[PDB]
Amino acid sequence: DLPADYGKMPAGYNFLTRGKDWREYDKDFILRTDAVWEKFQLEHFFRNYM
Amino acid sequence: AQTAHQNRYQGGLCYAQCNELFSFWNPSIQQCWKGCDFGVGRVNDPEGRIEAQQMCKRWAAELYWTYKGELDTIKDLRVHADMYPTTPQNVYRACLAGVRRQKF
Amino acid sequence: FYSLFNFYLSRIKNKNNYLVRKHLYTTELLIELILFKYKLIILKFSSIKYILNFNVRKFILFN
Amino acid sequence: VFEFLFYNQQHKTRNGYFINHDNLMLASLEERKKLIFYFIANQVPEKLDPVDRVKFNEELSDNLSTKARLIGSLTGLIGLVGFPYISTRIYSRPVLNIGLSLLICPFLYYVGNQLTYSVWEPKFIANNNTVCELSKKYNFTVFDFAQAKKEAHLKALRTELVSDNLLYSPGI
Amino acid sequence: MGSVWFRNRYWWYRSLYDDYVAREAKLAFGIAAFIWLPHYYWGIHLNRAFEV
Amino acid sequence: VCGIYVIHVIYNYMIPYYWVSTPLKNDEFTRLRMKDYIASTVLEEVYGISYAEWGWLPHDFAYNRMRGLAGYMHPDDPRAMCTSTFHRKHKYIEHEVEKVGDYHHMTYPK
Amino acid sequence: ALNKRNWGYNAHYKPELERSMKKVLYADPNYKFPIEWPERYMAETKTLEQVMDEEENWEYYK
Amino acid sequence: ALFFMANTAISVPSVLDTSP
Amino acid sequence: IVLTWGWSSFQIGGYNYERFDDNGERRNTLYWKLSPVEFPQSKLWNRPS
Amino acid sequence: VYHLFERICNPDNFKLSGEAARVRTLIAAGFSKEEAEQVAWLQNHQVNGKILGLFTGGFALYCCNNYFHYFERYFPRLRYQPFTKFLAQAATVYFFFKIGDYYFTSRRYGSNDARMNGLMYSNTYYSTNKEALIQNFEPLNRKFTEEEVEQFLRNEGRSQEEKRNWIYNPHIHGSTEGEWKADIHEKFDSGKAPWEREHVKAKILETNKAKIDAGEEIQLKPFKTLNHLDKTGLLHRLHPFIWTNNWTLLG
Amino acid sequence: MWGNLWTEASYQLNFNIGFSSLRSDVLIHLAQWQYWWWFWFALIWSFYYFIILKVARFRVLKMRPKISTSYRPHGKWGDFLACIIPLIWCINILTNSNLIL
Amino acid sequence: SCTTRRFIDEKEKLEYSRGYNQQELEASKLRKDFVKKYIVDFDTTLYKTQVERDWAYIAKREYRYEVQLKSIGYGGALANAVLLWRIYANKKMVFWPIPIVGALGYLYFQPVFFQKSNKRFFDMCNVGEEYYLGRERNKILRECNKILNVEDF
Amino acid sequence: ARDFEYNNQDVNQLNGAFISLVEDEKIGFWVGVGGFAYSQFIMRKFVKSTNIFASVTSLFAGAALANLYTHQSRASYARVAARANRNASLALNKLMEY
Amino acid sequence: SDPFKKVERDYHNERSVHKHFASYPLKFWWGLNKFETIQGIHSILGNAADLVVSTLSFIPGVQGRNNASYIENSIRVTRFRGFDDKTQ
Ligand SMILES: CCCCCCCCCCCCCCCCCC(=O)OC[C@H](COP(=O)([O-])OCC(O)COP(=O)([O-])OC[C@@H](COC(=O)CCCCCCCCCCCCCCCCC)OC(=O)CCCCCCCCCCCCCCCCC)OC(=O)CCCCCCCCCCCCCCCCC
Ligand SMILES: CCCCCCCCCCCCCCCCCC(=O)OC[C@H](COP(=O)([O-])OCC(O)COP(=O)([O-])OC[C@@H](COC(=O)CCCCCCCCCCCCCCCCC)OC(=O)CCCCCCCCCCCCCCCCC)OC(=O)CCCCCCCCCCCCCCCCC
Ligand SMILES: CCCCCCCCCCCCCCCCCC(=O)OC[C@H](COP(=O)([O-])OCC[N+](C)(C)C)OC(=O)CCCCCCCCCCCCCCCCC
Ligand SMILES: CCCCCCCCCCCCCCCCCC(=O)OC[C@H](COP(=O)([O-])OCC[N+](C)(C)C)OC(=O)CCCCCCCCCCCCCCCCC
Ligand SMILES: CCCCCCCCCCCCCCCCCC(=O)OC[C@H](COP(=O)([O-])OCC[N+](C)(C)C)OC(=O)CCCCCCCCCCCCCCCCC
Ligand SMILES: CCCCCCCCCCCCCCCCCC(=O)OC[C@H](COP(=O)([O-])OCC[N+](C)(C)C)OC(=O)CCCCCCCCCCCCCCCCC
Ligand SMILES: COC1=C(OC)C(=O)C(C/C=C(\C)CC/C=C(\C)CC/C=C(\C)CC/C=C(/C)CC/C=C(/C)CC/C=C(\C)CC/C=C(\C)CCC=C(C)C)=C(C)C1=O
Ligand SMILES: CCCCCCCCCCCCCCCCCC(=O)OC[C@H](COP(=O)(O)OCCN)OC(=O)CCCCCCCCCCCCCCCCC
Ligand SMILES: CCCCCCCCCCCCCCCCCC(=O)OC[C@H](COP(=O)(O)OCCN)OC(=O)CCCCCCCCCCCCCCCCC
Ligand SMILES: CCCCCCCCCCCCCCCC(=O)OC[C@H](COP(=O)(O)O)OC(=O)CCCCCCCCCCCCCCC
Repeated sequence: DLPADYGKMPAGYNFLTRGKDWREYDKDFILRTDAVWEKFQLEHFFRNYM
Repeated sequence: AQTAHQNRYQGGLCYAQCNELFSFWNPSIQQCWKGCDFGVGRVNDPEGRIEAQQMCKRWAAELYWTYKGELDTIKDLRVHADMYPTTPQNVYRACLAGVRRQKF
Repeated sequence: FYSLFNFYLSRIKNKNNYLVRKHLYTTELLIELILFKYKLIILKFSSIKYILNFNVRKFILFN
Repeated sequence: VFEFLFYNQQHKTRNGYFINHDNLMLASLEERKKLIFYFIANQVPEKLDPVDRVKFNEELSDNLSTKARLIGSLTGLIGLVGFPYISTRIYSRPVLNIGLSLLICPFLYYVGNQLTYSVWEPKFIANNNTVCELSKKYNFTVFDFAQAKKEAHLKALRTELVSDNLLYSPGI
Repeated sequence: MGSVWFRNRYWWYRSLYDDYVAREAKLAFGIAAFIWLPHYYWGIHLNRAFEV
Repeated sequence: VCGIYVIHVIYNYMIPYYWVSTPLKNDEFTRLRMKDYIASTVLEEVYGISYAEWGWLPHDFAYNRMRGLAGYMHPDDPRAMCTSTFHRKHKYIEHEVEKVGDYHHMTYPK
Repeated sequence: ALNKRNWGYNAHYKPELERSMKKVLYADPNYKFPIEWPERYMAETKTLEQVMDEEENWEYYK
Repeated sequence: ALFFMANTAISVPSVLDTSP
Repeated sequence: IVLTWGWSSFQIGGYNYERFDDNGERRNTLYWKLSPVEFPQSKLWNRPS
Repeated sequence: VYHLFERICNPDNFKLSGEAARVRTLIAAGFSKEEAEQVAWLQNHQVNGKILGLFTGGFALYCCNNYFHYFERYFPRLRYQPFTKFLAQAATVYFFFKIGDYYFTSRRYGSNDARMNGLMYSNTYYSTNKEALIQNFEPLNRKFTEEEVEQFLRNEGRSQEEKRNWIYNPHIHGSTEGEWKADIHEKFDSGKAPWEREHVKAKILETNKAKIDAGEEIQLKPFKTLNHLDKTGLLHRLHPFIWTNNWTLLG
Repeated sequence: MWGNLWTEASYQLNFNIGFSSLRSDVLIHLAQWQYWWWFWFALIWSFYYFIILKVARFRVLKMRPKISTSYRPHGKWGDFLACIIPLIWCINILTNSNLIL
Repeated sequence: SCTTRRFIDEKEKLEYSRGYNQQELEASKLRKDFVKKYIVDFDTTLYKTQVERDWAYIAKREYRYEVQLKSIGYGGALANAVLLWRIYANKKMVFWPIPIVGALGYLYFQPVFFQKSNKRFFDMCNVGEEYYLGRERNKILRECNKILNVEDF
Repeated sequence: ARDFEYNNQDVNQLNGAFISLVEDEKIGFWVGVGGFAYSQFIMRKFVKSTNIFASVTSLFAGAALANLYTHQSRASYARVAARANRNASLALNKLMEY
Repeated sequence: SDPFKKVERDYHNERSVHKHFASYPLKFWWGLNKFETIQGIHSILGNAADLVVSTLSFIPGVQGRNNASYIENSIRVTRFRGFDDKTQ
């Protein structure tokens, strides 16, 4: 059951993730087999375009 | 151009009522047609009718620059034949008129 | 495979000897084929109504 | 001259495809459960777990399906007896003999398979320990039977629709 | 495909021009049935290039 | 055909030009817009969008659809009133819009 | 009913992640957006100081 | 016109975004 | 002179041009999805322009 | 003899059978009246091409059988082998049959234009209905749970014409008034199907864990053929033919 | 050259025959229209080939002159029938032109 | 992309002339079986999502041009050569070789062209793991990567 | 566990029709056997025809005789079962509709 | 063999072609069940086979049909009930 205050910002909350474990978010996104190639193409295009 | 039908005859009685409401050269008929499209499937519901009216406010806001409170402070919401869509209030009033004319 | 083997056997038997009594089943099949050919000729050269009347009369005579 | 020639008809008198509510109404509780399970296993195996599917398929092949196939093959061989049917030392009439075999043998196969099913399917359904145990385990209901019947008819329709095109079908 | 639809074919020729070029017109169909294929197929490739 | 076309041009473009020639005290804009409507909304340069697929390919049609909506966004435009709607899918094949009217913005077709 | 369409009105975020808190907040009947959709595209009239004061005094519904 | 282009390549689909 | 050369010369040329010259494509580009398309030959040089 | 006389002289024999036979057969099979109508229409459309092709082939043979004799000029095989002529006639009949089947069953993709939809210039309606059915058809691979069966039994007597007045009796319903009202609203008034409840889904998953381990997906919602078949084409947003309709679809 | 982004739109060579650039949507439509304009001439071109061939082979006095006994023409609607082809040309021009406009 | 298409075609030609080893042949067989089952011998329109239906057809259409049409041309060319031989031998027109030899040529040339361009057809089906076709595509890719002890996109 | 219960009236009507049909089929098997035997006897003694043709004719005569005997119960049970199936299908669809 | 693979559910396998062209000429005979005479012939043959099995049931391992059981009678009587060739 919800804590009756779900979505409430905790007092003094700071938008930091210095010591967060990112391994829990792996199943929330899907990357294609050519992610590495896309990464280089994205860098190449941005450098030569912007 | 921005309505839901390729010609005004495809539109039902609401388009015909829009033509009757305004003069033949008055381009507020198109805004009335937009009100008809917004009111399709909503006029026969108490919450739907309010939703269609809110759709008119957004439609007027996106067409013309407007401030917060102008549409709420409109004095008369009635429309005459020679009312043209030169201001958000006229567009909003025309859009509301089409929603009222819409039957289904 | 079966068709090839049986065709070869039939050809060999026919070319070797032919004055041998054959099986009743095969003889009846050949009789039926010949009668079917004759009946096809009759139907081609006769009317369906006439065929029906003749068959009805023959059946009545048989009864 | 009509559908009975160019439409699928081999699934309408086998594998319990003819089981409907009329049998279930007169059937007792245990017999109703057995009939529903048999129909579901034959027509919509997806409702069964893989182990149950394999076991039921093996039992069906052993008892009814493969047995009927074997009997139909035997009847087809009986038809093939005497081949070539008409021939002589001059001509062999290969095309005529092939046509006669094509017309006669599959008819005998179908007759034998239908006879095997009509004879053994009721006995298999009534007096099969595996079918009884699995029916008791699953305990299907009338709602399940109706859903299975609709799904089986939809499956037959889908098979016919997919088989509609078999020579040329680019897709667009 | 032209004069055949008319039951007064002499009128068909007289009423159009009073000239007779039917022989060449009806012979041209055979050549015209295949002279366009290379153009049509290349156009399909060209249309796809525009679509891409 | 030319004579009929010329007569239509005269009816729309020549005679109405003389109706108003001086400033008008009452409803000047309404009276000026009355005579302008018949000339600016002729079907010669309005009709065609209903059959836009004759020249616009599916992907071209989608790009032109958003171009047209932006171009004819001004509410005070009798020509846009008489123009066929841009809120429709290519009759052959649509690649961007799945349902007509299911947008994320009342003006942008996407 | 068949011809009913939203026409790009109130096209707010539609969360897809199962554990996103938006998927529950928007499902809550008593959820108030920061600004109404029609007003989200209209020019602001209040002065900067007034806007800051209103936001400071703003209280979450829960 | 009606079929002046004589062909339409409806097969060519909208390019699918492949960004990570 | 009249029919077969004029109705096939351009298409032959365009097909060969694509075969050996990549329809005149300028290489050294990135992400063909975003790059513009170099169209094959479309202006009939055999037909008087 | 009385029953034989009945069979011979039944007025139903003289009466011409209609197309309701398919609908009745489908209803007996289990399809609803509307689902039965849609499936019957689909089958009729599928078989009409074959029937028309057979009729056309028969008519063509009955008319131009003399062409087979005429072609003996170039193919004396027909003249000197009647079996060849019979094979040629059968081939012609099959060719007409295939032409009809292609016309009425082949995809024959066409535009979704109200100006020509339904004219048979393209097999759009049949193609779209077949594609939707095949794509979205997935047999229910579950066993209806006890809660689902109980809800189906309790649904007896419900009618959308007038909502039932639910009255809370603590001695037979238990729980509290508010909780019972919320549960009843979820079960009946809300229109939510039994399989959409979280506990029902959890029980389904627990029961079918073996299939989940084997890698088979469990379909919570049973297939609804009425939600994918529409002979009118409105479900798939196919614009009705202009001249036979007085309304327009947005698309 | 705005950076590595080559913004040049025209790369026509010394003996260019086509449009200078094909990036513009207007020129693409014109290029596609012109290509298909030439396509719809198969029957006409073949017809003129045969009449040219016939006249050059048999209509000379040497081969097969014909006694033209016709006094006056009698055409009444050949002009209307012939004008279908230019009519289609006008329709194609109007349709393509208007869509661009 | 015409430059890419030419490069891919030339790469396949060089590889075919080079030959294949045990590992490459095994990987090719897996790709060829996957493509035939999911693309060539399946109605692409029966998939769920529009994206996979469109891209699956693009792969199917590409296969038809690069294998079926090419094989028919090569098969016909062989049949025509035999037809010319028989015509000269018999000093008349013979029609039997056209069907029979054309079918034999198509059966001979289809496997070689399929082997030549098996990788291209397999790669074009990488719609994404979110779809059934892409998921099966990824599964075969992992198996091929394991067999070849390399990584491919 | 509770389960859908069919209409008692339909169940009783089906029971009667089923009993009648079972009895009629049991009698009709022997009726057809006797008809086949009689037709074979007549063909072999009075009709000059092929043995295979005579056997086929006798089998068809026996089948026709059995069908004539058993048609009434077959048709009655068929119609009763069809009506029961339609009623049950409609009731179940109404219950499960969502 | 591996019947597990065949049993396993697959989207492509389920939606693929199961009946090919060659099967139609070899299986069109099953449509003869529409005819009452054919149904009667099949019923007679099945009853004769059942009688033979019952007579030979004296040997161990063979069991004939028992009229007491409802299922056997129901199946044997409703095999051809409601047959319709026009509905798939
Ligand atoms: C200068 C140098 C440089 C040049 C530069 C390039 C050029 C620039 C030029 C620019 C200027 C352009 C000017 C253009 C205008 C020019 C006009 C001019 O000078 O000419 C005047 C010239 C004057 O007329 P004409 O051409 O002399 O008139 C004669 C007709 O044209 C002739 O036609 P006809 O019909 O009278 O005669 C033929 C007739 C001959 O036949 C008969 O008459 C016989 C009766 C018919 C029946 C026959 C069959 C019977 C069979 C019996 C059974 C057999 C045994 C069984 C075997 C089978 C079964 C076993 O054939 C038929 O009618 C039957 C044909 C049937 C085929 C169609 C059926 C299709 C479906 C079949 C399917 C089969 C496959 C199934 C597959 C299924 C699955 C895929 O043309 C005009 O009239 C002006 C036309 C202007 C344009 C409008 C066009 C439409 C109007 C009609 C005319 C169309 C044709 C002619 C067009 C002109 C070009 C060819
Ligand atoms: C040696 C050989 C070796 C060979 C080796 C190689 C072997 C190779 C392998 C071969 C394997 C082959 C295996 C398969 C072979 C067997 C297949 C099979 O089952 O076939 C037998 C198949 C068995 O049928 P069934 O399933 O037992 O019949 C159902 C029972 O009738 C059940 O029906 P129901 O009783 O519930 O209702 C009908 C009622 C009778 O109630 C009626 O009145 C029915 C009326 C229906 C509508 C009539 C409309 C007529 C107007 C024109 C059409 C209008 C459009 C609508 C048409 C709707 C369809 C009828 O019938 C009765 O109760 C009659 C008493 C029964 C005992 C008498 C039996 C007589 C024959 C059965 C047909 C009788 C039809 C009579 C029609 C009316 C005459 C007054 O028999 C037939 O096909 C029927 C008999 C044959 C008719 C031949 C017609 C030839 C053309 C005549 C043209 C000229 C006249 C046209 C006008 C009509 C006359 C006025
Ligand atoms: C005897 C047969 C009689 C047939 C009946 C029709 C012919 C009647 C006699 C000739 C006059 C025809 C006038 C038609 C148009 C009238 C209205 C009008 O101009 O506005 C609509 C349209 C103008 O539309 P618009 O753009 O002004 O649209 C107005 C509406 N808003 C503002 C919302 C856009 O007219 C035209 O477009 C005229 C173009 C010029 C050419 C017209 C040719 C018409 C077709 C040929 C007819 C030939 C008849 C020959 C008869 C004798 C020989 C047989
Ligand atoms: C009554 C008179 C009516 C006159 C009508 C007006 C006619 C106008 C057109 C006249 C054309 C004359 C023929 C031109 C042939 C050009 C061939 C050519 O270069 O290929 C073009 C085309 C161009 O191919 P391409 O691949 O080079 O493409 C052009 C270049 N790129 C690639 C950059 C686009 O090639 C072909 O057609 C290839 C096959 C040619 C086969 C035939 C060769 C014939 C050679 C000349 C004739 C034989 C020599 C002796 C002649 C003696 C005469 C007495
Ligand atoms: C070896 C010595 C030979 C001596 C020579 C004479 C031999 C005579 C042999 C007679 C054999 C009779 C066998 C009957 C078998 C019945 C089978 C059966 O179930 O049938 C039920 C059917 C009736 O079916 P039903 O559907 O009405 O009812 C079924 C029965 N219940 C309801 C109880 C379940 O009876 C028939 O129709 C049988 C006859 C069929 C047609 C052939 C008739 C031939 C004789 C015609 C004589 C006409 C005389 C003139 C009449 C003038 C009238 C104005
Ligand atoms: C009352 C006014 C008419 C009704 C409203 C329509 C008017 C606007 C459109 C008319 C022109 C359409 C042209 C389309 C492009 C094709 C051009 C073309 O092929 O021209 C070269 C052709 C001849 O050139 P060709 O010889 O190259 O032809 C092509 C040859 N093959 C296919 C071998 C490559 O000229 C014509 O005769 C074309 C006539 C138009 C096309 C008709 C096809 C049959 C369809 C039914 C027509 C019924 C009449 C009404 C029109 C149909 C819609 C209602
Ligand atoms: C489908 O097919 C078709 C087409 O597609 C290919 C078409 O495009 C077309 C459209 C085509 C047309 C409308 C026609 C286009 C034009 C055509 C065919 C003709 C073009 C001809 C040329 C380009 C040739 C160039 C012309 C010339 C005159 C060259 C002459 C050459 C030479 C070597 C002569 C040089 C001599 C001199 C300069 C003079 C020297 C001598 C003297 C001064 C005098 C000497 C005197 C003494 C005494 C010594 C058609 C019809 C078609 O059917
Ligand atoms: C009035 C009485 C007749 C009424 C019905 C008339 C039907 C006309 C159509 C052809 C009928 C052929 C004989 C009966 C076949 C019955 C089974 C059948 O039709 O199966 C279907 C199949 C063709 O179906 P198709 O549309 O291609 O596939 C779609 C599948 N979804 O079928 C076939 O492919 C079979 C036919 C293939 C083509 C054969 C051409 C030559 C003729 C061969 C006849 C058989 C040999 C006979 C030899 C001995 C007798 C002479
Ligand atoms: C099944 C496997 C076993 C082997 C069989 C294979 C069957 C293959 C598929 C069907 C083949 C059909 C052709 C059969 C042989 C040729 C029949 C024939 O002669 O047909 C032409 C005939 C014209 O008659 P004609 O003698 O020329 O009369 C001249 C009048 N001036 O006209 C006719 O008589 C009409 C022929 C119609 C053919 C069938 C057309 C399809 C629809 C049939 C509907 C039912 C017709 C019932 C007719 C009953 C007649 C008693
Ligand atoms: C030296 C000693 C050698 C002894 C050899 C003995 C061989 C015995 C087996 C023979 C072949 C049996 C095949 C069984 C196929 C089968 O049932 O395969 C299984 C399938 C199952 O399909 P169904 O589920 O519809 O029954 O059967 C069919 O599809 C039936 C098709 C028709 C079969 C007719 C058989 C007739 C007799 C043989 C001739 C066939 C002609 C075919 C067309 C030209």
